[PDB]
Amino acid sequence: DIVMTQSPLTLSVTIGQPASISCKSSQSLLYSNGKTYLNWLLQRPGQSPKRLIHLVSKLDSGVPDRITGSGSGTDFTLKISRVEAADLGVYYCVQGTHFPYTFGGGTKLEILRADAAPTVSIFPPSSEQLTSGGASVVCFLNNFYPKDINVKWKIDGSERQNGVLNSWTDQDSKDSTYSMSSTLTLTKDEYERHNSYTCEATHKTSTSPIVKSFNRNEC
Amino acid sequence: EMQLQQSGAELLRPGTSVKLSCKTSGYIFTSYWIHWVKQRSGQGLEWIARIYPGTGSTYYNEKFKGKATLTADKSSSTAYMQLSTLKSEDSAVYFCTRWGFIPVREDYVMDYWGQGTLVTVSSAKTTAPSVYPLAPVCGDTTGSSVTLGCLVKGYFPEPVTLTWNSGSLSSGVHTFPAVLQSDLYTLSSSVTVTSSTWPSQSITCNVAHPASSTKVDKKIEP
Ligand SMILES: O=[N+]([O-])c1ccc(O)cc1
Ligand SMILES: [Zn+2]
Ligand SMILES: [Zn+2]
Ligand SMILES: [Zn+2]
Ligand SMILES: [Zn+2]
Ligand SMILES: [Zn+2]
Ligand SMILES: [Zn+2]
Ligand SMILES: [Zn+2]
Repeated sequence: DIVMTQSPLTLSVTIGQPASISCKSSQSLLYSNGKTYLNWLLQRPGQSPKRLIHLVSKLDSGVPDRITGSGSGTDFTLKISRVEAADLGVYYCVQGTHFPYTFGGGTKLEILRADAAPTVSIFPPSSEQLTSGGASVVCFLNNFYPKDINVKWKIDGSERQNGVLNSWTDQDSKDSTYSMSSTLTLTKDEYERHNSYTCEATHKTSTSPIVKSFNRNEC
Repeated sequence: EMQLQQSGAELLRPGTSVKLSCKTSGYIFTSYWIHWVKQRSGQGLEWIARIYPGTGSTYYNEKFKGKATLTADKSSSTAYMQLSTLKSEDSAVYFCTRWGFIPVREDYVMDYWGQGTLVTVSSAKTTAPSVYPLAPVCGDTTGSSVTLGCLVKGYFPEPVTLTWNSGSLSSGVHTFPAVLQSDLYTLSSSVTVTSSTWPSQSITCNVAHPASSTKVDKKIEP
């Protein structure tokens, strides 16, 4: 089958700047009728894919002409002349010249923006949960940029690496930021045996760890 | 207006089969090819097969012969794809699409896609989630604004539906992707409001887990 190689794997561009994606094929995509069936698709977060270009450079109806496609043979390029917020997502090249049809691996386009320090929130176990014999301590690290961040949990001054569950959101199309959730789960008995619970983050926006904690006690 | 409506998420046992449906409207069903595409783990797309409903003619990607069987019902304008003897690699999201290529004109018409059907191949059992309200203490963000949370855990399989104030509250909410651990998923969502709103007016977390017929509303009390 034809192998389609896309580069780069990800690109970070500031709104207003140009961006271009490359797609290389293992066989020439020139069909015997002289036509080249190379398409470009965009799959926005949580959406189905959508065709942007067909026949190498022809734009589908309703697609902004800021988008341009070019190439022939085994080399093709998609170029966005001016990046906008709505351009966030994954771009794929697909060939229909040889059977079976094959797709490239995709290129994720992320909007490069100003650094943003996380807004951190920490939540102790709810009464309902404690009742069931479990205890989860949740920490939300909201709206930060860049995406690269490191969070560690500490109980009474010692790092706890077991029982941690982390989840991240994709880039927000409203402000180009990322958010992440970290949950530490313990038994109710162990929870009620410690004092301090600390959510500690490492991020570019600070030379020292970003900290949020609480002391569980009684009264 | 063209519309391709796909069937709901499926949890399938290893070795069994499923029939997915793609109901179309807004165009002459018998005049265009319907293609089926598979997406695994995220950015990993594959072309499966295509069918021309008008005649029932089909073509398959060799990899999928014997795995997928496409049919179409002209009377209801519905395309189906049956997947047989499911195994690990079959867990994925499947899309149907009216690709829009017109051979005679050697040109295209707009592509319309279904929303996708998620298939989970597992023998693990269905479990309803526990929903816990997360009221601040330190996660108060002081005054100005405050963030509340909702923790959904111990459920199987995906998906779960989580909203705030029955959909009314959609701004400042962050719903995190569920993470699988020990055969059970965990999901959480945060909502940031002004100090002036909460606890003054009530904020409620709404959760639904279709697979187990669970629907629960949790109120964030202080
Ligand atoms: O994704 N699709 O439905 C496709 C992709 C490429 C192609 O040539 C035909 C159909
Ligand atoms: Zn060929
Ligand atoms: Zn050939
Ligand atoms: Zn200790
Ligand atoms: Zn000690
Ligand atoms: Zn301790
Ligand atoms: Zn101690
Ligand atoms: Zn055209």
